[PDB]
Amino acid sequence: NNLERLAENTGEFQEVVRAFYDTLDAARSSIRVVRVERVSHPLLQQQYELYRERLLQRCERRPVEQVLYHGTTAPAVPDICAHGFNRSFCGRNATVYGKGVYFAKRASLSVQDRYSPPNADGHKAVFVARVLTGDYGQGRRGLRAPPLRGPGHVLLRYDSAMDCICQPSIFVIFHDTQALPTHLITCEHVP
Amino acid sequence: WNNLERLAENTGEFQEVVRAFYDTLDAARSSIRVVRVERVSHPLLQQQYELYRERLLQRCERRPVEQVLYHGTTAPAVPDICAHGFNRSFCGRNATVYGKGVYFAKRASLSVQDRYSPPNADGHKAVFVARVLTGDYGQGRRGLRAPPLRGPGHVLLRYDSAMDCICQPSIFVIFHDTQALPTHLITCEHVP
Ligand SMILES: NC(=O)c1cccc(N)c1
Ligand SMILES: NC(=O)c1cccc(N)c1
Ligand code: NA
Ligand code: NA
Repeated sequence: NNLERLAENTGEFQEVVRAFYDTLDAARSSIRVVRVERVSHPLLQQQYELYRERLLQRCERRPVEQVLYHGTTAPAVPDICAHGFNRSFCGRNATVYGKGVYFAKRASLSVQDRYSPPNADGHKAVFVARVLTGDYGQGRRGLRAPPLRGPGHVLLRYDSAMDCICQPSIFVIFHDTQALPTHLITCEHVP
Repeated sequence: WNNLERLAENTGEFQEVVRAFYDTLDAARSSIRVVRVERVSHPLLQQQYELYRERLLQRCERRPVEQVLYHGTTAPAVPDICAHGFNRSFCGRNATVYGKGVYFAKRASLSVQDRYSPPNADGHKAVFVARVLTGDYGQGRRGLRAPPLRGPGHVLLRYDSAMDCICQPSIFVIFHDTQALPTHLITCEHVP
């Protein structure tokens, strides 16, 4: 398999859980981490690293890459581990910032049941991902691609879409090598 | 920054692309005129594609893993395909009958149909030529959002691509955006 459980013991586990809890906000008191698995996908990772170096070479602005969260359903977990994030596996209910795959800066958003619904055991799946957001532009409802840059720009479209230029909290990506799942956090609601 | 480079007619590359096009145009051979052929260049996508190709060649015992195929499209999707490759998101929607992916034709007679490459205001029709990593394929069906399941007797869960029929496949559906590399764009027209 492509998932490897990490020991609570480790620096990796602790930094991943630290960042998760540090952005749970309101939800922090009622969410418990069950386990954290490292995700491995050698091909996708190498494809991502190529996309990353190209963006670093092209983009004058920094950062080009962000750590973001993605809540999903139990059934989608194996597909995302095998094939990365794309529309066909990920939730296709959100259209307000475009018809792509949605990622959150803060876990408080991804831990909501509408995005990471519990399975039979009450377990919820939240991926942590390295995402090449690059140059993002304001998302538009129903758009199938990232928004157009317009005339002050040699490129046709932004690299990603976002909810708002003021404290962006949601990013929409439209290419399947633009986000590399690094970890899967299984968590649960606890009073 | 330019993705597209017009080829001169009196070059080996132009002539080779056009011969392959006419060779599978079938009954349309008589009625389709090539206006322009352009080379598509997308260095990042090509490298990502070459990595996928290498992995598939290592994993697969059968051959060929890669095929030259055709993709008809609408005028407005052309700049997105050159800049971003083939997607449901950057392409124009494709068909749905063998799954919700990107559709490629073995024969240019299929892609040249107006339903897939509708003429623009000037009567010009756009057909990409692509290298496509079809790998192991299985029968596609409606509503599939990945290649079909391989079923019992296979180590892998799914095929690499879907096709119309396992005997003499003529259509392939791919579901990953690094699985197809546009190499050329043929602009053609109906002649009366
Ligand atoms: N699936 C998710 O974690 C998510 C992230 C941001 C926005 C939405 N709608 C969903
Ligand atoms: N867009 C295309 O050229 C094409 C080829 C085969 C089948 C379909 N549906 C489309
Ligand atoms: Na522009
Ligand atoms: Na199987």
